[PDB]
Amino acid sequence: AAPKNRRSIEVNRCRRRNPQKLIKVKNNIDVCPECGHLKQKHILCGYCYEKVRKETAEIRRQMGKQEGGPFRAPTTETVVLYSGETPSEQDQGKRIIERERKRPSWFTQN
Amino acid sequence: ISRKWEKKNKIVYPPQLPGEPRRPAEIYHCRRQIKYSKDKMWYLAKLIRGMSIDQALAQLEFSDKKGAQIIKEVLLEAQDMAVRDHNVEFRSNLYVAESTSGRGQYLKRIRYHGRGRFGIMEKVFCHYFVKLVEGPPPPREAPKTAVAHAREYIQELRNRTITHAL
Amino acid sequence: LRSRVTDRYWRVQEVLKHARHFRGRKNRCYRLAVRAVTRAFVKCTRARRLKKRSLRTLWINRITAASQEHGLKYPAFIINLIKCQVELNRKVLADLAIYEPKTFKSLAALAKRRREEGFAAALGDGKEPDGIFSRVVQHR
RNA sequence: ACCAAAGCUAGCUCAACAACAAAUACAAAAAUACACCAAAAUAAAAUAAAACAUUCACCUAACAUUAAAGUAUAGGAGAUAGAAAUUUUUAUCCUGACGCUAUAGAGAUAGUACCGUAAGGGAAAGAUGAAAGAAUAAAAGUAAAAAAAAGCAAAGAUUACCCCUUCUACCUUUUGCAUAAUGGUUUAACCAGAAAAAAUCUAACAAAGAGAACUUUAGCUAGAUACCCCGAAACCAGACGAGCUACCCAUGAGCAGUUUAAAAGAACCAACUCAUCUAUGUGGCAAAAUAGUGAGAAGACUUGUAGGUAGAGGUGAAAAGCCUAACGAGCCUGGUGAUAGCUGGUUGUCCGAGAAAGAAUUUUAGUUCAACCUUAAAAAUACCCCAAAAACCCUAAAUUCCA
RNA sequence: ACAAACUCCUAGCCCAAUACCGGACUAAUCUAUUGAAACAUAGAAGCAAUAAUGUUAAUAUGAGUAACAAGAAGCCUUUCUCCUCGCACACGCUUACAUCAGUAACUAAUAAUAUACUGAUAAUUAACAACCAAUAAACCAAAACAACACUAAAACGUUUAUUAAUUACAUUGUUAACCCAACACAGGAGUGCACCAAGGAAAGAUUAAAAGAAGUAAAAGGAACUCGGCAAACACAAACCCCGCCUG
RNA sequence: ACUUCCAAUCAGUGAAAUUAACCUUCCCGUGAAGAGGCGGGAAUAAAAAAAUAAGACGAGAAGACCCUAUGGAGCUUUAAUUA
Ligand SMILES: [Mg+2]
Ligand SMILES: [Mg+2]
Ligand SMILES: [Mg+2]
Ligand SMILES: [Mg+2]
Ligand SMILES: [Mg+2]
Ligand SMILES: [Mg+2]
Ligand SMILES: [Mg+2]
Ligand SMILES: [Mg+2]
Ligand SMILES: [Mg+2]
Ligand SMILES: [Mg+2]
Ligand SMILES: [Mg+2]
Ligand SMILES: [Mg+2]
Ligand SMILES: [Mg+2]
Ligand SMILES: [Mg+2]
Ligand SMILES: [Mg+2]
Ligand SMILES: [Mg+2]
Ligand SMILES: [Mg+2]
Ligand SMILES: [Mg+2]
Ligand SMILES: [Mg+2]
Ligand SMILES: [Mg+2]
Ligand SMILES: [Mg+2]
Ligand SMILES: [Mg+2]
Ligand SMILES: [Mg+2]
Ligand SMILES: [Mg+2]
Ligand SMILES: [Mg+2]
Ligand SMILES: [Mg+2]
Ligand SMILES: [Mg+2]
Ligand SMILES: [Mg+2]
Ligand SMILES: [Mg+2]
Ligand SMILES: [Mg+2]
Ligand SMILES: [Mg+2]
Ligand SMILES: [Mg+2]
Ligand SMILES: [Mg+2]
Ligand SMILES: [Mg+2]
Ligand SMILES: [Mg+2]
Ligand SMILES: [Mg+2]
Ligand SMILES: [Mg+2]
Ligand SMILES: [Mg+2]
Ligand SMILES: [Mg+2]
Ligand SMILES: [Mg+2]
Ligand SMILES: [Mg+2]
Ligand SMILES: [Mg+2]
Ligand SMILES: [Mg+2]
Ligand SMILES: [Mg+2]
Ligand SMILES: [Mg+2]
Ligand SMILES: [Mg+2]
Ligand SMILES: [Mg+2]
Ligand SMILES: [Mg+2]
Ligand SMILES: [Mg+2]
Ligand SMILES: [Mg+2]
Ligand SMILES: [Mg+2]
Ligand SMILES: [Mg+2]
Ligand SMILES: [Mg+2]
Ligand SMILES: [Mg+2]
Ligand SMILES: [Mg+2]
Ligand SMILES: [Mg+2]
Ligand SMILES: [Mg+2]
Ligand SMILES: [Mg+2]
Ligand SMILES: [Mg+2]
Ligand SMILES: [Mg+2]
Ligand SMILES: [Mg+2]
Ligand SMILES: [Mg+2]
Ligand SMILES: [Mg+2]
Ligand SMILES: [Mg+2]
Ligand SMILES: [Mg+2]
Ligand SMILES: [Mg+2]
Ligand SMILES: [Mg+2]
Ligand SMILES: [Mg+2]
Ligand SMILES: [Mg+2]
Ligand SMILES: [Mg+2]
Ligand SMILES: [Mg+2]
Ligand SMILES: [Mg+2]
Ligand SMILES: [Mg+2]
Ligand SMILES: [Mg+2]
Ligand SMILES: [Mg+2]
Ligand SMILES: [Mg+2]
Ligand SMILES: [Zn+2]
Repeated sequence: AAPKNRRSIEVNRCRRRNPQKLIKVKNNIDVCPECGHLKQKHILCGYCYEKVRKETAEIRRQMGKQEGGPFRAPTTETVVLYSGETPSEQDQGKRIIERERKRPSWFTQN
Repeated sequence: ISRKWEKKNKIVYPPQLPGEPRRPAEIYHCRRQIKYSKDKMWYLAKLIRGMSIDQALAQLEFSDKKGAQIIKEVLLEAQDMAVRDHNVEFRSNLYVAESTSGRGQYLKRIRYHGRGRFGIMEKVFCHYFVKLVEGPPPPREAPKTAVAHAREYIQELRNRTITHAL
Repeated sequence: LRSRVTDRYWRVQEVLKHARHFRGRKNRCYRLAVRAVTRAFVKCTRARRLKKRSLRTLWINRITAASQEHGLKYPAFIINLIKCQVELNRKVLADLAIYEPKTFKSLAALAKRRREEGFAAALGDGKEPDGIFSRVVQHR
């Protein structure tokens, strides 16, 4: 089937300016209490999840160094340490990762 | 090419006579030859119109279209020039006055088909224009009430003449 | 000596002058414009002829309504107004019907009178009596 | 507001006048070893003759110019072709332009990109300023500014956009088109009537007129008035093509297993070759494919490199097959603005007057005569038309002809 | 009564039309004199496009539609999950190859980043391969694991004689992800060894409508379907005809 | 019945034939003889997305059929002229 006539710009304005083809205004946007950036109500904060992600990457690098090869992985629970910290007895007998950065405020001691 | 919009920042006004209304700052900004198409860019431009700059930034930020990152940078640039190069107190005081897309120049290429037929494929470019004005966003127009309509109707019944009659 | 047409701009402008208020693509493209403009002028001149019958229709209706109000139909009213030797336009008559209702009821009374005079004259079956409104004046 | 728009130059027309050095024909761009060299035979047809066979200017040569003359002649005596005898001509110097401005003018900024194996085809484009060793907002298409019962999209109008009321898009083509006949998305730039025999009109001089040759019983001499554009299939000459495919000639190379005394135009079944049948695909993944399924598979077998035969021909286990993604006869450049009684197109305004088919015709899709008609002129009667009058057996409406 | 282009009335510049044929004016150029800002008398012409499936350039509509692509997770090259036209040479392509750098936009039919875009710089090294004598004379005697044969009668040189510059090192090919199909084409491509030791990803993200494509399974029945048992089958077998003899 | 490619929604990039203008209904008449446009009636806020193919004598190819050009060509012979 081939179109029988060129459509007028009028008909096209009608079709493609329809309230359905318009982008809806998202009403669930808020600010995150920490960094004060924008985030959607049901989703994690992007900027927070970033610093979390970076730190996870680095701790995984150092614990990649503590492991000798590809298939070799620890049977103990792991506990990560920061400058100035010494292991509690609850946490001893476990694999320990030592890090230069003083323990970040959002990551707790527990 | 035509450059006009950019030059709309070069107008210098006569100084203010005493106690008149302070004419609010107008800032113009454009971005030429974006790799986006004109028609897609239009929807973004339509979305943010009339919004305060913070709401516009909010909307754009979470939107999916690849035009969103583009119009975002353009609004940030606009805001920075609004406080720096012109003088605007209170940088959140801006609202979007006019937002629009024009078509840029296009690239032309071959598109092969089958049985040795070819279509002519046009690589699309577009410009994005935005005018910001310092002040609180203008009020959105409320849908006509029955008290409005009845007033129109009466005003019309009362505008009649006896025609061809004198 | 090669010659080109330099002034083509004003040639087009002269036919687009008339094309501005049309809907769609006729108000831009010179073809569509030319045709729709010729159409427009033809109907212009036909309308000149029509509008005289339209206005006269309008008038006759208004005279009919005004006549109906006083309980007399249109043909009766007109004929009898004529048989009284009163020559009035239907334009002038319809205008009297609207802006001078008193005078117009005077007219309708006249016509009705003249008509009853007619019935009485023709049914009476004698040649002698001239109803006061049945006399016919020759001008001097 | 975008996209766009504007310059005046590069150069063209037409006419007068008259970086070596080395390397190269080995498979050009490779210093160097035994050969050979070198060659020539009418131009044809398209087309005119309304067909087509004899015939058809120009197309090779120089001979020019004014005449003799479109004359003598030559011609299916048709179409058309066409002399000479004899006559005329003062020097150079004195260059330019009622020639084009970037869709023009050269094809050209180029024979380059690119397209072809090859002969061969063959483009597009530039724009500020003294200085960049200073940084108009006017085409279509869109945006600013989605859309509210109804109907060729307008017009008459209205206080008022609609609402009312009135109207079968435009060309072409036909007896007749709203037609559901053809054409066109829209904008810009380009894109189609040329001739002077006879005639009419305006002037010169006139028994003559023309700046030579001629014509003259009012004529001569001068001016002015005139006749399109795009399309075949074809045909003829000369080139270039066998890296595809047809068939050969060289020189190479493959064919495992299984069965059988066997390499036997034998079996079975891979690689390899074909293309049966179905479904997908149909501007595809592909200008012939993919998936399944099939035939053959030591032979008239497949396949590599390199030669050969060329269009009035080649090749053919004849399908009128194939000969470079159209073969009842290749492709290219010439002839070539081939020729179309056949379509299709043909551009400002306004006024006068205005046509319907009797003949012949390879004629009936066309022409050429008559009749009607248009534009000028000269004149005298024109239509209408009462008696009277026009055939012999019967024969209506009515004709013909005239004050 | 209402109803026309008919006919009155009031004013005029005072009565329709295709083919063809007469008239009057004028748009835009250029040239003669005037004119000076748009000019008016003449003379001239490439002298006026709403229509040729017109030509070129540019824009729309169909349409943001058809269609296109990147296996997962991480510590960023490390494991996994799956499929198998792999490495050389010949021919042919010409820097597309290598390193570092840049990617707003150009190439990739998208991104990320880069063997394919841009710039700068580099690079394949001869023993392999190309180039590389003549003339006389003897020699009937196949390749086929070659004993010996077969019919279709089979490619290929040794040795003797006569002369052959005699002297380190000549010259040239050496990359690649590649070539012929307009494409960074589900296609066409010779040979030697390989079946992986080598190569590679069928899904951009979802959702699980119809209709289409491909595949799997099916109660009872088993050709009742339809031109035909075509396609498909847990079948794979038999028989009869016509036409050609047969492989081709 | 169920899987996979398509599929529909989100994000990139982005073609094709076609198109007088369309503000683009139905019925029965009419009409160049089969109407969305004419006549007489009906019906009728406005726009999207998804489907189906009855119509638009739908789209593609200036019909390969037929006939007509004082158009072509190939083939065959006792066509007519003949190297
Ligand atoms: Mg396009
Ligand atoms: Mg000129
Ligand atoms: Mg009148
Ligand atoms: Mg002829
Ligand atoms: Mg002829
Ligand atoms: Mg003929
Ligand atoms: Mg000749
Ligand atoms: Mg040029
Ligand atoms: Mg080439
Ligand atoms: Mg415009
Ligand atoms: Mg209406
Ligand atoms: Mg009609
Ligand atoms: Mg037409
Ligand atoms: Mg007809
Ligand atoms: Mg019809
Ligand atoms: Mg038709
Ligand atoms: Mg026709
Ligand atoms: Mg059409
Ligand atoms: Mg003459
Ligand atoms: Mg005379
Ligand atoms: Mg001939
Ligand atoms: Mg002929
Ligand atoms: Mg050869
Ligand atoms: Mg060959
Ligand atoms: Mg074997
Ligand atoms: Mg066999
Ligand atoms: Mg199957
Ligand atoms: Mg077999
Ligand atoms: Mg067999
Ligand atoms: Mg053969
Ligand atoms: Mg045969
Ligand atoms: Mg045959
Ligand atoms: Mg061919
Ligand atoms: Mg012609
Ligand atoms: Mg005859
Ligand atoms: Mg004819
Ligand atoms: Mg008489
Ligand atoms: Mg009247
Ligand atoms: Mg007339
Ligand atoms: Mg012209
Ligand atoms: Mg035009
Ligand atoms: Mg067409
Ligand atoms: Mg046109
Ligand atoms: Mg579009
Ligand atoms: Mg669609
Ligand atoms: Mg899709
Ligand atoms: Mg993939
Ligand atoms: Mg090689
Ligand atoms: Mg890209
Ligand atoms: Mg070589
Ligand atoms: Mg080589
Ligand atoms: Mg190599
Ligand atoms: Mg191809
Ligand atoms: Mg996908
Ligand atoms: Mg389904
Ligand atoms: Mg199924
Ligand atoms: Mg099954
Ligand atoms: Mg079953
Ligand atoms: Mg059956
Ligand atoms: Mg049955
Ligand atoms: Mg049966
Ligand atoms: Mg079967
Ligand atoms: Mg039988
Ligand atoms: Mg057989
Ligand atoms: Mg065999
Ligand atoms: Mg999308
Ligand atoms: Mg509608
Ligand atoms: Mg009828
Ligand atoms: Mg009907
Ligand atoms: Mg869809
Ligand atoms: Mg349909
Ligand atoms: Mg229609
Ligand atoms: Mg049909
Ligand atoms: Mg035809
Ligand atoms: Mg014929
Ligand atoms: Mg003939
Ligand atoms: Zn946060």
